[PDB]
Amino acid sequence: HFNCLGMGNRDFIEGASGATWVDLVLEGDSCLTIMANDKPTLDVRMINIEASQLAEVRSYCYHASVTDISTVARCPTTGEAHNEKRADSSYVCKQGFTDRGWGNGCGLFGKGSIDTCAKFSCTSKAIGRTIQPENIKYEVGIFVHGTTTSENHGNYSAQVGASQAAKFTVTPNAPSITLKLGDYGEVTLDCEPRSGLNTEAFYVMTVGSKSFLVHREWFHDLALPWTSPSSTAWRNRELLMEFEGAHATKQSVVALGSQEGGLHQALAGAIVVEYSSSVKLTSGHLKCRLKMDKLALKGTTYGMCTEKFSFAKNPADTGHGTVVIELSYSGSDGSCKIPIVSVASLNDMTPVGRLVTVNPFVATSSANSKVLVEMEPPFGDSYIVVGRGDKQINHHWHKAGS
Repeated sequence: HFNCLGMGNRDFIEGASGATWVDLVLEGDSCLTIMANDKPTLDVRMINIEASQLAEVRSYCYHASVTDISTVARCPTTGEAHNEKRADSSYVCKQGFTDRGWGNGCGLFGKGSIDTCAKFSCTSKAIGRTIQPENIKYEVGIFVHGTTTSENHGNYSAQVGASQAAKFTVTPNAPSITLKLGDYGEVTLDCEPRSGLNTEAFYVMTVGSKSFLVHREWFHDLALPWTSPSSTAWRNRELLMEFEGAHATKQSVVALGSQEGGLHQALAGAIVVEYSSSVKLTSGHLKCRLKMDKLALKGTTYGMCTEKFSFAKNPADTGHGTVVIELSYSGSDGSCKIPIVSVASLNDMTPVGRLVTVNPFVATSSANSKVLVEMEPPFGDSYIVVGRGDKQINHHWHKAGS
């Protein structure tokens, strides 16, 4: 998806009268149509963002498993108990004391030392990763509103074969690019990619099948056990475990409940990203300058088409205050310019609309060729009028207000 027709989110920019630069902000779910006097109309849209080489930072356990409990006890005054599970890193251990006497195995009375261990296993974890900024790629599409049909308007191969479209990537290393556009000229797009998706504010956090963009702030004060690529064991395991009251030589150890639910109140509540060895997202923005001084019109030279047109597709509402039609030209004198205006009444044929497809034309000498035309009609009732004199055709159009 590289141009605007059919997109549900669309914005219209009026380039200044005679300006050589145009500032843009490309919304990742949107499309810009830029119009300016004496210039062909352009669509530009941010297609997606891409980051490839993600480093790992830290993982959090939100559901722990407590298994294989064991206690070593000692009689009062005989020293500190040492449980040998302390030589095993997957065990968490805590010292303690219990009441001891003749009734539970000791010859003296008083506090006897105990050492209780339990195995800590992680059952499900949220793993966070980092994007280095040198590895973000913005995919951007550009389209110039030349001759198109209903079928090929969104076909990328057709439009790039007619030199009317380009997909290109901008990176922090290559923030500018010039593309040629056939006899329409060229445009240069100068972007700001490191200040588009600020990779220093965020982590990518994979939870099960999905991943998210999370504030590093929130990711750091997660009161959960954690690991990192180089660490030997889970750390701070104890905030998912309860050492229960010790009695003689026994002590119970349980895990707390899963925090899986409590992790989904956050991330509600966060930007989803597609993750498959490389992270893809369409949400986001890119700030660009578009240079248009070497962009010029093609057409103007040509004569007007002489023969009758017909409506190959009746006008349809595009959803953004414009209507799109497809014409069929019965004539053979192409290449010729299409006579198409928007009039408010058929007796007062003063033009009142405005063409989005500026300078629409039939490119070929073949008869019954099809041309698509996008127009911005005035509010209320109007007519789309194609052709002159007895070759003329019209279609009523209504554009509602509210």
